[PDB]
Amino acid sequence: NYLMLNKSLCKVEGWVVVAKDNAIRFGESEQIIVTREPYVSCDPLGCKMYALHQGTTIRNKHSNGTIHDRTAFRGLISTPLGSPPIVSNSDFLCVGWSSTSCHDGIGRMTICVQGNNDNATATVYYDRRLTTTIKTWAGNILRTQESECVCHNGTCVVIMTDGSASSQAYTKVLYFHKGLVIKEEALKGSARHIEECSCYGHNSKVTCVCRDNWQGANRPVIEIDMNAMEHTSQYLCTGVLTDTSRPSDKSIGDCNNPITGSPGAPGVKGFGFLDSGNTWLGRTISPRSRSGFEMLKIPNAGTDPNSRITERQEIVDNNNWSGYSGSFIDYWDESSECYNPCFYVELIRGRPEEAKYVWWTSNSLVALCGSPVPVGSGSFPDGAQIQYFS
Amino acid sequence: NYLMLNKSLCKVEGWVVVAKDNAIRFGESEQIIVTREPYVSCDPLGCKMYALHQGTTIRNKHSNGTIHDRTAFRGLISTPLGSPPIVSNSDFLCVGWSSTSCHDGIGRMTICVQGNNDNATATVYYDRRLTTTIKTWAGNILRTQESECVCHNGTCVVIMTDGSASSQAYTKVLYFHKGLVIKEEALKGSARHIEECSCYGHNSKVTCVCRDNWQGANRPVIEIDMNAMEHTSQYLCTGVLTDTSRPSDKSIGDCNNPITGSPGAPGVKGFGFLDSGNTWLGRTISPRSRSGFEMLKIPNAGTDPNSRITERQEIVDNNNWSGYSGSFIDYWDESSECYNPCFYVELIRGRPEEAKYVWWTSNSLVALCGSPVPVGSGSFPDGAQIQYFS
Amino acid sequence: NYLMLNKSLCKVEGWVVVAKDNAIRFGESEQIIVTREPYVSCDPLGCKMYALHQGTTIRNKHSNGTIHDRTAFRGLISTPLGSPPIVSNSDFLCVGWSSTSCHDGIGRMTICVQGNNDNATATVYYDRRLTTTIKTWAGNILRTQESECVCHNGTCVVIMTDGSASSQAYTKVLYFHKGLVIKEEALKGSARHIEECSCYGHNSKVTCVCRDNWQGANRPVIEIDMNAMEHTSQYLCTGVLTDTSRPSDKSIGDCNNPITGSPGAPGVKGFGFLDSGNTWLGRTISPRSRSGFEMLKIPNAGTDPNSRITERQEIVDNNNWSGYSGSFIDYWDESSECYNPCFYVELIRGRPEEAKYVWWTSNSLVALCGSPVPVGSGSFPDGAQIQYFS
Amino acid sequence: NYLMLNKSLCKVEGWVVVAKDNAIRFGESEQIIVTREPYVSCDPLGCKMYALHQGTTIRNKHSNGTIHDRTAFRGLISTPLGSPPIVSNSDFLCVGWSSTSCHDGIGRMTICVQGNNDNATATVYYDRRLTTTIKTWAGNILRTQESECVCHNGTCVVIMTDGSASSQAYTKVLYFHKGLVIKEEALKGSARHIEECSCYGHNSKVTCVCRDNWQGANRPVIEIDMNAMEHTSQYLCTGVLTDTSRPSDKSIGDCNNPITGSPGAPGVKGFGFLDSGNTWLGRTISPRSRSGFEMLKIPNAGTDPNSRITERQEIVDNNNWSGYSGSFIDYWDESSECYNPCFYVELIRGRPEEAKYVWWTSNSLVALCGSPVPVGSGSFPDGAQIQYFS
Ligand SMILES: *[C@@H]1O[C@H](CO)[C@@H](O[C@@H]2O[C@H](CO)[C@@H](O[C@@H]3O[C@H](CO)[C@@H](O)[C@H](O)[C@@H]3O)[C@H](O)[C@H]2NC(C)=O)[C@H](O)[C@H]1NC(C)=O
Ligand SMILES: *[C@@H]1O[C@H](CO)[C@@H](O[C@@H]2O[C@H](CO)[C@@H](O[C@@H]3O[C@H](CO)[C@@H](O)[C@H](O)[C@@H]3O)[C@H](O)[C@H]2NC(C)=O)[C@H](O)[C@H]1NC(C)=O
Ligand SMILES: *[C@@H]1O[C@H](CO)[C@@H](O[C@@H]2O[C@H](CO)[C@@H](O[C@@H]3O[C@H](CO)[C@@H](O)[C@H](O)[C@@H]3O)[C@H](O)[C@H]2NC(C)=O)[C@H](O)[C@H]1NC(C)=O
Ligand SMILES: *[C@@H]1O[C@H](CO)[C@@H](O[C@@H]2O[C@H](CO)[C@@H](O[C@@H]3O[C@H](CO)[C@@H](O)[C@H](O)[C@@H]3O)[C@H](O)[C@H]2NC(C)=O)[C@H](O)[C@H]1NC(C)=O
Ligand SMILES: *[C@@H]1O[C@H](CO)[C@@H](O[C@@H]2O[C@H](CO)[C@@H](O)[C@H](O)[C@H]2NC(C)=O)[C@H](O)[C@H]1NC(C)=O
Ligand SMILES: *[C@@H]1O[C@H](CO)[C@@H](O[C@@H]2O[C@H](CO)[C@@H](O)[C@H](O)[C@H]2NC(C)=O)[C@H](O)[C@H]1NC(C)=O
Ligand SMILES: *[C@@H]1O[C@H](CO)[C@@H](O[C@@H]2O[C@H](CO)[C@@H](O)[C@H](O)[C@H]2NC(C)=O)[C@H](O)[C@H]1NC(C)=O
Ligand SMILES: *[C@@H]1O[C@H](CO)[C@@H](O[C@@H]2O[C@H](CO)[C@@H](O)[C@H](O)[C@H]2NC(C)=O)[C@H](O)[C@H]1NC(C)=O
Ligand SMILES: *[C@@H]1O[C@H](CO)[C@@H](O)[C@H](O)[C@H]1NC(C)=O
Ligand SMILES: *[C@@H]1O[C@H](CO)[C@@H](O)[C@H](O)[C@H]1NC(C)=O
Ligand SMILES: *[C@@H]1O[C@H](CO)[C@@H](O)[C@H](O)[C@H]1NC(C)=O
Ligand SMILES: *[C@@H]1O[C@H](CO)[C@@H](O)[C@H](O)[C@H]1NC(C)=O
Ligand SMILES: [Ca+2]
Ligand SMILES: [Ca+2]
Ligand SMILES: [Ca+2]
Ligand SMILES: [Ca+2]
Repeated sequence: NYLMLNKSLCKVEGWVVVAKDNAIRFGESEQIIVTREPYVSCDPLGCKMYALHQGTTIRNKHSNGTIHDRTAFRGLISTPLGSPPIVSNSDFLCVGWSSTSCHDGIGRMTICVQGNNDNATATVYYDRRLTTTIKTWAGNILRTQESECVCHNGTCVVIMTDGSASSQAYTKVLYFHKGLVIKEEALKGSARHIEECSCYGHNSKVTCVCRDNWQGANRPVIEIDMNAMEHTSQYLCTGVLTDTSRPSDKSIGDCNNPITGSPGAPGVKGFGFLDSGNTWLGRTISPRSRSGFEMLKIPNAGTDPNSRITERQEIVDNNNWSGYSGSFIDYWDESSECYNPCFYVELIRGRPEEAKYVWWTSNSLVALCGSPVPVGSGSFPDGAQIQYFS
Repeated sequence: NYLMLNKSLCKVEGWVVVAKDNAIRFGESEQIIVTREPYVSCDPLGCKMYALHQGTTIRNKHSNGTIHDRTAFRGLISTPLGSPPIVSNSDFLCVGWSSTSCHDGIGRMTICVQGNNDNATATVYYDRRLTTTIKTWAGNILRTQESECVCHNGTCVVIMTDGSASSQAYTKVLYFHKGLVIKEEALKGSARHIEECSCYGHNSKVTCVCRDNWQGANRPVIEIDMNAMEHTSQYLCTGVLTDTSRPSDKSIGDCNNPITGSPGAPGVKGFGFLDSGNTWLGRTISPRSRSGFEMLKIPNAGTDPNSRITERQEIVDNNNWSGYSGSFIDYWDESSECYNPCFYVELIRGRPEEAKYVWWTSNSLVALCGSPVPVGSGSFPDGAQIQYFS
Repeated sequence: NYLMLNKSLCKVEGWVVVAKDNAIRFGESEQIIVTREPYVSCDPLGCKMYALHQGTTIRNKHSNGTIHDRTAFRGLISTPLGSPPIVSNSDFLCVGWSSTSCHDGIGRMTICVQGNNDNATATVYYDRRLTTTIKTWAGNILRTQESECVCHNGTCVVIMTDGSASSQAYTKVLYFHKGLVIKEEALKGSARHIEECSCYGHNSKVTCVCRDNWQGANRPVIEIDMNAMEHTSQYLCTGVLTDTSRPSDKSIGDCNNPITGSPGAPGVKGFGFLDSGNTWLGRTISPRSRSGFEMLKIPNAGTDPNSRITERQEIVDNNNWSGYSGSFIDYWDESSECYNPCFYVELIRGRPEEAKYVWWTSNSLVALCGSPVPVGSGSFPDGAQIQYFS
Repeated sequence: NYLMLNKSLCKVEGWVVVAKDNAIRFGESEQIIVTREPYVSCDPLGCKMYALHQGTTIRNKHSNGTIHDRTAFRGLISTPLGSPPIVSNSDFLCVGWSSTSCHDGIGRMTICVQGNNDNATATVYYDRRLTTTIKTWAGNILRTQESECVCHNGTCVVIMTDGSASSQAYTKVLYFHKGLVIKEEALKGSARHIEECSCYGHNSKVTCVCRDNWQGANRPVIEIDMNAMEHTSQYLCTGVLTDTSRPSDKSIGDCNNPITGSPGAPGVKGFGFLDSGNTWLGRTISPRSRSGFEMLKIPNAGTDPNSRITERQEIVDNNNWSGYSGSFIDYWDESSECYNPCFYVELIRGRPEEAKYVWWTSNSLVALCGSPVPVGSGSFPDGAQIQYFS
């Protein structure tokens, strides 16, 4: 029962919300675990939310200082999709401050990167048993996707990066079988820098839309052949820029070089589904800040430098905070002939953006799946009144 | 193992309480989720309470404002029947502000209606996977039963309404198979307006007792043939009025036209079991307010304009608040030769009725099943001391 | 896989603690459910604690007034044995203020008595489905064991009582199959009054040690043949008195008449294991108050008027509160050739006895099983500091 | 499916963290159970943390006085590995103040020692059913490992001790089958005193590294043949001392006699893996206090008096508290050809060491597994700010 990527993406005309944990709202009183860098991953038995906890809850004095990204008190938890995370409903999967996870159809592989910045090590699990470790190869924050990896025929592909965040680093494409590395490739192609890939599978291939944190306001793309276990990379061709921060959209994009001009923040994790006319990219509404979120239908964004937005759907309005976003698919819906594209938006509350109200930072989550038919509208922000926490 | 509606209703002489969550009482200190519009639905593995949460608990500053019916922070939860809802024991099923759910004997279908009032969309799930979406067709609050739907031979029937609440609207009878629409019927019959149907199955048919929110203090009834997948509608014939608000009972009712005179509130969700002499209707004791609850045995209420109350059983006394009520049956009790009629009463505490004490509104729940033999008596109100919350 | 009572009691030389929930201690801060009248019942999959909740937790303003025995906000919960009861780990089984439960080897039967004092009704469940109801027959607090019933060859025997607590009442011995009454017997024998029987099975028979609340400080005994479904009753023969309150022990007891002289309280639920020389009775250390608890080995207590205490084991010292006590056995330990006698002690804290400290009453629990070999010693009281709650 | 110890230890070059419950941090607000003497034990279905609870949570007035080691309110809980212990996720296994537990591949055996110091009794369970009891044989605190026992071919070996803590006591090696004692051996060999053995299995043998609390700063070792069910004992040969407190390391150790000079505390539970060149011992960084923790690779520490540290890995820095430590292995990882050595460190917060801040004592936990390949670095202390609790 190894998953075989034998389906194409469903056509998508709009997006509906399938889950929203309202974690910060509940967290005003209930013991909600402080998290960030969340994602969603499915398997034959259902779907779960994944997130890096901070070893504390929100209404807890230890929530002070949770703006920090790497501590010894972080780890990966999974909780039932739609539920906010508390101790009672959360599985503590591994220890670390960077992660990915995916199910090959038989067992789940999970990865936590832990340790000091200059001497970190990835811990790899298969079926909840430690199977391998991978030491840092560049000596500067070994790190991975912060969203689910993708499997085919027993092999799961994972993108990892080690080295400087602001200049040339060392990215590797890793192929796993039962939590053991069976092949590695140093990054190839024209992508200058790779961070936090959001991946999805389709017809024996995996496509990753990533984050250039060095030079690019256009997102790098990695293309993987899962039968040959080979990859290449480039940038999205469209002049419509989907990283944050970003300059204004160009009439003509660049398939092979990063587009510079990024006023402030070097990047944010994002995603995209590349399928000719059925192509959709996500992006924060603000080109400066992690606020708002919109889905853009941009036909041939992955092949056409002159491609343009043809449809748009607001998910979170610009008066509300967003954050990371990534792709996921239920690959085990045997009742559908295609893979329905889904995604999540991390809704970051607290610091740095709300530093005058609270001393913590944490997120809630909203998850969306595609519809082949025109749907309605609505905005789905975090929903908490931050002043309640002050 | 598709459910076949091959049984008649059990004879009922009285009602006993099978579950009572005492949610508001517990909610004085424990983290009870704020809910409204609850119901009960069973399947081969047991029965669960369903309810629309408000994305907060009661002892939480976000409980302020929960009188509101439609927000982006609402969704459907199921919790074990008899237990009050907390995060730890609640399944967050979908996002939205109107719902129904039912099990066909193999998989459960659930529906959440979400989005803005003028552009809402129903999200339909089967076995917890998103299967279809249904966009608003009238552009005014697409909405459904707020109690369980009913299945037969793999097909589940759902009543939905879109349009004005106070005048003519557009009601459709929807037939689902594995969460896919296989047939739709625009409302037929003499029912002028349809809201919040409470349905039950019997001998390959489904009977729905609904809420006219436009003109009628007498409840509309929908009759469905589940083999032919056709319906018609009318009103209850009895002059005994079971909506709220309502004028006094008439000596002669009207099978085909609504009975007007409703002093205040246009309606409340209610239910009834129509079975000749074995006919029972529920109603609030007050004809003005959602307070008290009584079961009335009214022989041939569905066929006889001159039908009268012959027996009565107080469930909640008139000094205590009630609310919505609806039907449910355990269709998988293979040890009984008949379907035993059951129902729930929503026990609404807080606003608007207790606005001087608290800023929230939420409910607890009591559930009753029939007995073929004379039973005892007792009143089962919410039980909380509202001033404890002030 | 119906349970067959085909084993004799194990020999018992001493008692060891197998579970202690420390519910009141935990309840100083955690949301522990207010309970009383607890017991323990096993089945093929494990053992659980059962108790009548009060529809509130201890650190909750609704805990005020929980000295009351019968409200509409009570019900039966089961929780894993050894754990204190909270919402997250508790199964809410039925609604009512008196109960019993037992597993026949295939399904569990449970009973809750609910309603007003003058018009109460027992709700009977089998495999969590409502199967029958039993209306009051005497019109004064229909009531049952408050500990587990016992099954043999698909038939479960239950002792119930209806009528005056202080004079002649109407006790019936009920035989159930799959939650349906298949035989009833009005009380027979010389037992004058029967309350709260503690029963256990052995070699196709069930023995119940009960509570005379009218005249007797000696405990009535009911003897049942489970194949013939017939019973008789008498009193324990020993002059050692095991009810509370009680006068001093007599040198000669009375097998057929109650022994009077009870200074204050008319009775307390208790238990005993009758097995010739292997005979053990439990009793509060105080003959006036529900404080302390001791196990007494009294050879032939059930047949010999001159029988005497030969061994003693303190379970709870006299400086600590006890309460109800009852029997249970793991009838599904296929690895043992005999049935090992077990029991529980209800450890009542709060009112009336601690009325100057707190406004509530609730219990914790300690459970003991026998050992055929001499064991050690230790006292196992509730353990809470009541002043912490003031 | 009885476990057969048919594998050797994996080679270990370094250690990675597989779990960290952050219990004290969470316990600032969430209802974390007060514990001490924790360990980890696995079985075919996963791994769980085990610990002796104190019958209270941290933010509970009953946490005052939890420095005490033996009360009637202690017991064993198991919780999912990686999670901090709360009531909702914890299994209350038995009552007592000393314990061990292990799975034979078919059922789990667990042991709790309970009762008064001069008359204690071990309660033995198999598959959660009480199977045997073992009365004290020396009359002074009957006690056992405080970490998992080890099974082979249906037989599980347990080390127990009864008598004086500061002079000659009576240690027995117990062999269990399905929770029944099938063989016992009085301690043999040159080990003068035995406390709190940390055991692991390999090639039909079990090796225990223990605690001499009488004379030795070098740790006693017990060697068991699981087929013959015979043992012997000695000391570690290395002059590198791994108990606490301890004098400085000697150039030459003693395989057969304890090394004295211990300035203060008579001992702490510790562990070691003895495998020639692949030999690793754990130890607190401080030779006086339970602070810090390091793993030392000491080739032939078990056979060579002149053996020396060749590699070192800091787990918890010396500015942070540690405590007990013990071994565990996942014996059911059929995908690995060897048994991977794992261990846990008890991270004790509160009294006596932090008596000026808080009135309680409790621990959090960190668990490590070996890697055959060089790994990174990082310190994993408890992480709580003790002043938050004051
Ligand atoms: C959350 O944590 C931060 C950081 O610990 C807390 O802010 C800090 O508050 C302390 C006072 O308790 C400040 O200490 C002072 O620092 C100055 C130098 O800046 C020194 O001269 C004083 O003698 C004193 O030690 C500290 O500056 C301040 N840190 C920052 C970055 O502002 C904060 O109070 C915590 N929040 C809560 C709710 O506890
Ligand atoms: C629950 O939410 C309601 C609504 O926010 C709270 O009531 C509101 O309280 C604020 C004061 O904090 C009032 O604001 C004032 O409004 C007047 C105009 O009406 C303006 O002139 C003042 O300068 C001030 O802004 C507001 O009127 C009031 N709203 C209503 C409808 O009464 C309520 O306090 C909240 N409850 C709790 C317990 O927090
Ligand atoms: C727990 O509940 C009891 C009962 O409600 C509370 O005791 C009661 O306290 C009220 C005051 O709030 C007393 O009311 C007074 O009654 C006298 C007549 O006795 C009347 O003349 C006064 O005008 C006033 O209404 C009431 O007597 C008293 N009941 C008893 C039996 O003492 C108690 O305060 C509650 N505990 C907590 C912690 O809230
Ligand atoms: C945690 O428990 C300890 C022990 O009960 C508490 O410390 C104790 O505090 C009481 C006062 O409430 C002290 O009682 C006094 O004892 C002296 C003799 O030493 C006597 O002359 C006085 O009349 C009074 O009874 C007691 O000494 C003290 N015990 C110790 C060992 O210091 C402590 O307060 C508790 N912590 C909390 C937060 O409640
Ligand atoms: C899916 O994976 C299996 C296992 O690797 C592949 O089967 C192997 O194919 C290689 C050639 O590439 C053979 O040398 C092996 O003998 C095969 N192993 C087994 C167990 O049959 C299979 O080809 C893969 N599928 C695809 C489409 O590449
Ligand atoms: C229950 O549902 C099944 C599936 O639709 C029905 O069987 C079908 O009947 C139609 C005619 O109405 C045939 O054309 C199909 O070939 C049948 N399908 C199968 C798979 O047999 C069945 O008739 C329904 N039962 C009732 C009483 O209507
Ligand atoms: C256990 O219960 C079964 C079911 O009642 C008993 O079997 C029945 O015995 C009666 C006579 O007493 C027969 O008339 C029935 O035909 C039997 N039923 C079946 C299904 O075989 C059985 O005898 C009981 N065991 C004991 C020891 O009394
Ligand atoms: C594993 O345990 C079994 C059960 O004790 C051993 O099999 C027994 O061996 C003894 C001799 O030592 C025989 O007398 C018994 O007849 C055997 N019992 C069974 C059920 O076969 C087995 O030898 C043990 N394995 C090892 C390696 O010692
Ligand atoms: C409903 O929302 C969609 C966005 O999903 C939008 O394109 C459409 O125009 C809206 N329909 C109406 C009638 O406003
Ligand atoms: C018991 O209650 C029922 C209602 O279910 C009522 O009809 C009946 O008269 C009552 N019986 C008595 C004796 O009061
Ligand atoms: C141990 O306790 C038992 C009670 O179970 C008692 O009978 C026995 O005398 C005690 N033994 C000692 C040595 O005190
Ligand atoms: C990484 O940590 C290990 C300890 O596990 C240490 O031996 C090694 O020298 C470190 N590597 C670097 C590059 O600091
Ligand atoms: Ca960038
Ligand atoms: Ca109406
Ligand atoms: Ca009596
Ligand atoms: Ca020592």
